[PDB]
Amino acid sequence: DILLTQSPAILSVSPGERVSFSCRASQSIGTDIHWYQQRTNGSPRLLIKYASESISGIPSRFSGSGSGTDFTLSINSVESEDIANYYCQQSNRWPFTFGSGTKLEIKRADAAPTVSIFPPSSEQLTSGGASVVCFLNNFYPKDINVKWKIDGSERQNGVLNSWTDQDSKDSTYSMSSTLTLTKDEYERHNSYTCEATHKTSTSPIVKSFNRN
Amino acid sequence: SALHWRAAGAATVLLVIVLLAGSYLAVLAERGAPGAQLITYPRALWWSVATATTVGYGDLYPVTLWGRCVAVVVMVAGITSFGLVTAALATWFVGREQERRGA
Amino acid sequence: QVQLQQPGAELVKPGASVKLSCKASGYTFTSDWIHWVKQRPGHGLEWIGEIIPSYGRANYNEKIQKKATLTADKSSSTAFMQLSSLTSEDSAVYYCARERGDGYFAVWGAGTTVTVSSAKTTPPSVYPLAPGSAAQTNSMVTLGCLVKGYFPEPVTVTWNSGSLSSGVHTFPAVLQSDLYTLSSSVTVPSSSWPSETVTCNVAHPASSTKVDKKIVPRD
Ligand SMILES: CCCCCCCCCO
Ligand SMILES: [K+]
Ligand SMILES: [K+]
Ligand SMILES: [K+]
Ligand SMILES: [K+]
Ligand SMILES: [K+]
Ligand SMILES: [K+]
Ligand SMILES: [K+]
Repeated sequence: DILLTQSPAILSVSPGERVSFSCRASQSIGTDIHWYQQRTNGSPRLLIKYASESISGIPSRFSGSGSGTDFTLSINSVESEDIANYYCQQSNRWPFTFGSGTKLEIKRADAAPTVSIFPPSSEQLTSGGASVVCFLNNFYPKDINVKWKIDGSERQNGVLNSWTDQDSKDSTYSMSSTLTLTKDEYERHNSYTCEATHKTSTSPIVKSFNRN
Repeated sequence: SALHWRAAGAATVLLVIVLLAGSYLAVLAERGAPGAQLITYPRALWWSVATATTVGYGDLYPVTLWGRCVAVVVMVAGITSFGLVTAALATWFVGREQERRGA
Repeated sequence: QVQLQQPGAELVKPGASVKLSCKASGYTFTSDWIHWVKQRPGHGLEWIGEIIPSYGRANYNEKIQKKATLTADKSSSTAFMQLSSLTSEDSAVYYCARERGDGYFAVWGAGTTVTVSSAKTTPPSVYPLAPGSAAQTNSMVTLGCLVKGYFPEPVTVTWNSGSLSSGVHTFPAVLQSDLYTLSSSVTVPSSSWPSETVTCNVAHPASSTKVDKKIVPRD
């Protein structure tokens, strides 16, 4: 079966720049290669067919080239919406085959996170639960830590985090820290804080709230 | 409208139907066979025309048994139709040469 | 219009079997092949097999352990993939695409998330998330809603039934003791709230339960 090698697996480029993805076939396949785009949680989308033929509805930014065993999918002037995973697929010999994929990544200017803390809702409390949510949004680079301090004393139990892949609206990242305590455990404590240490500020960005 | 010109005609149309059903049946028969290349209609059709005229470039060919059967039928329809035309041309030339002789 | 329609999700216990569907609409031909691609979380795409509706023949990717079985239904314009005797390995998003005999997939279905566990279905719980009094706001205000205690994935979270897109962030779920949990975030101008409504729509296909939840200021 034909094998399409897509390397590098990840590509890091600065805005407006030109970028090129490679696809290599085990053997000559003519121009029977096709490119697909797949953003976070989306389905694949045809970008280029037969290596160079353009598809309608696709920005004139995308263009492909190659023939034989080496194919390239270029983007003239990268941009946030272009952040995703790209795959190549061949129609030369049965069965059709897919590439391992390549993730595009943009490198923008540093951005400090926008912290936000939220007190558990009454609908949840009414059910023996209390989740204090904290959002660290639109930052860059993606490296960042979140410290939870209850009544001045740091906390580590019940804290579940979640990070988002680079956003396709502005090329940044976002995280979500959630501390899940019971109504009780929640009842016997006053202030909950959420500290965020990020490359843009030596001093940790904090946000708190008192149960009263 | 003489027979020989009707058969030729009837043979050209029939050839076109075989070419088409050929491209179709070819893909249907070839998909599923690893390494097979006769697997998309557009080229399967070019494959047909090349086989019917018997030019056979070899850039495309069936590798499965059914594909090959479809191949044999396409070849034959092609040879028979093209031979039916040259036959119509000989009936024309022969009958007209009679005229130029009086008979 | 959406040419291929697939069921948001399906739950299955080990050893069991499910039958997925893909109803097509638009310009149908006889040359049309419907394909099935499998995508495990984080990994890439993987061709499973193909079927030609008009003739009814199907081919499968022989490189992998054969679990699928394809069939079609002319009249209704629906293709079916019968996956049987599954394991944890068989759970992922399964797409179907339409190929017009020319090699490339011009259109894809939204895909169907398939989970293989014993844990039973559990509709989600949407809890509001409005700031706290001391929270001094500025030009922009951030609101959000917590969806937890659900199973299995996925869940689709919208803001104002789609009219609100710019500013949304929906964090990936976290699995803790057979129950996923996630939070979505919206950011509109401070002024616009709460003068204007801001509701979080939360659809959860595995339990057929789409629910709304307005986000208003606290007591
Ligand atoms: C004349 C040859 C029969 C038509 C091709 C049938 C292919 C069936 C698939 O295996
Ligand atoms: K010849
Ligand atoms: K020849
Ligand atoms: K030849
Ligand atoms: K030759
Ligand atoms: K040759
Ligand atoms: K050769
Ligand atoms: K001859």
